[PDB]
Amino acid sequence: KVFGRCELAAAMKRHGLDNYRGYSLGNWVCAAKFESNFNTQATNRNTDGSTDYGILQINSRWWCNDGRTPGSRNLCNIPCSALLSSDITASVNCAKKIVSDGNGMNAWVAWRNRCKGTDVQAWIRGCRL
Ligand SMILES: [Cl-]
Ligand SMILES: [Cl-]
Ligand code: NA
Repeated sequence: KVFGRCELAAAMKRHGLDNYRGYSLGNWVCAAKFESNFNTQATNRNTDGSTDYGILQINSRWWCNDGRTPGSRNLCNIPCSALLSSDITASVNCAKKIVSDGNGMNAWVAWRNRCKGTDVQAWIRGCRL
């Protein structure tokens, strides 16, 4: 599923991400835009052989199991394929664990390089939330 911008904002807000660990909703929408272009089915292979999955490009080296990332952890205790669902619940719950682990949203390279320090509220402007 490819989300619209306000559709995704509303879904993330209903799943408790607005101001989760101090990150306003616009940060999450911005990250999803540049990580996956709002496409829940996005995958991308990394140099180390791990793969990023879903709307927030969660990495199989640490967070989910794809059966082909040797020596990897599965800290969200989910198959990576669950992160590609049109239901974002699994991706959101896993993201909540990532953002709480110490480094905040700096875990998302695209957020660090394209959202951090910008006017992220623009990403929810005009949305009925
Ligand atoms: Cl915001
Ligand atoms: Cl980047
Ligand atoms: Na959803």
